[PDB]
Amino acid sequence: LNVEQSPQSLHVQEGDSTNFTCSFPSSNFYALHWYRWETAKSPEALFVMTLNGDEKKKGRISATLNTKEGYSYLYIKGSQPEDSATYLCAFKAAGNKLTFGGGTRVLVKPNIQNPDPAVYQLRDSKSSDKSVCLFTDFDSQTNVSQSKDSDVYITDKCVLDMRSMDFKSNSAVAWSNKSDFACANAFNNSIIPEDTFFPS
Amino acid sequence: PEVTQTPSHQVTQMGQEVILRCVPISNHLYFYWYRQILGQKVEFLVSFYNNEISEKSEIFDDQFSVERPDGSNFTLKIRSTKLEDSAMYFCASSRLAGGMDEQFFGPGTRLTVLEDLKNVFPPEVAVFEPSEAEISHTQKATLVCLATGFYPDHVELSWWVNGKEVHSGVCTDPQPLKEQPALNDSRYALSSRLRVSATFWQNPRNHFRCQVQFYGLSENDEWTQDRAKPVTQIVSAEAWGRAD
Repeated sequence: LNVEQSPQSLHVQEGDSTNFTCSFPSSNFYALHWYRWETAKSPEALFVMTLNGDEKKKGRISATLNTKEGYSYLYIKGSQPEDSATYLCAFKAAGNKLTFGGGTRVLVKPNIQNPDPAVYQLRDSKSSDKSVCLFTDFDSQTNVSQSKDSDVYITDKCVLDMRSMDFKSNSAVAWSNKSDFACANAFNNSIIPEDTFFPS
Repeated sequence: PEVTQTPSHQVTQMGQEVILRCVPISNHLYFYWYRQILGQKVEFLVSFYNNEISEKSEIFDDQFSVERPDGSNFTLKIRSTKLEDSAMYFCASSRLAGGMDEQFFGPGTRLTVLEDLKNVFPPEVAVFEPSEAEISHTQKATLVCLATGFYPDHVELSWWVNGKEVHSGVCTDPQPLKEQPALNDSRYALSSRLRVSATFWQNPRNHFRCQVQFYGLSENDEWTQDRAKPVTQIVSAEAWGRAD
């Protein structure tokens, strides 16, 4: 009936390890399934566990099974970008159906090499007078806060990885309908690095 | 081998019939449907084996039905959609139904059920060219795509370089933002970045494009408004590389 997962949300730096738990009924236990569900991908099956005291491994990911006490530990060794996902545990009793826990959402913060924080203004490719502000190349200590102003739009940070040079970078975009708006004040509500480049 | 489902998203008006399609793993005998309402747990709907239902939940009411029309396809029908049917629908399959049998999941179909279709609008899409300051500072070049004014919120944004979809150097906001948070039918905005080397951007024959697959109305959907029917469609914007 009830499958619990905790912590529900965890942040981990790339290269660091983490673990979390799943609790399920000991009565009528047949199997435990673990999945890694990455954003807009198929939930990936990691392993099925049936034997008490067992430990299974899939690469850097491992899990344990306690059928008596009704719990499992999931371990992530040396977290990598692809490990950013919701980890779902699901219990099978005699029937075909799986009963799911609410998941553990894992955010693996990237290792940013040589951070060079900067706020750039980009102009529309088309003949319009539109522009966007791009805050980029800041390390994982920086949080991008929302705009205090309703007419100022600020996205959350996302990490891209240029495979042509094995380079990773964070960025957030800001834009505003306001005629007086400027890229120099766009991210004012965020604690940004002291040395952030504001081109002239 | 993988379980497949198409489309990734579907929009329907409440009360209409929806058919969701799946391709189980070819040599699997057990097929399943699960759903997940946003912020809730993935929940069992039905399992199927040897041309008949195997097990079904309470959620699999009078409105639901399953079909196995041939040896390759597997379908879930929702006779009359409710607002509460908005969810990610997953199809799964397993070789057998033993304790050690893995249930392999498809990528899901996200179904959005709307009370009315009058507030449905496709996005505007614009491509923003890399800043010369970034090019000179980093020897890198970031393009920004902005999809705006669309409703509902579950679009698919992609980048196309020289007519080929790219994934390297891309990151898209995992969720759109509300242009008017205080409104319940607020239009949405979504952004993405594509970063390339300065040398690549400076080649005037490199062609960049941002494409947004919008999910909206179908041919069957009735439309009595003056504006263009907001059908499922692709909206794009482009930019060519620049030497100077």
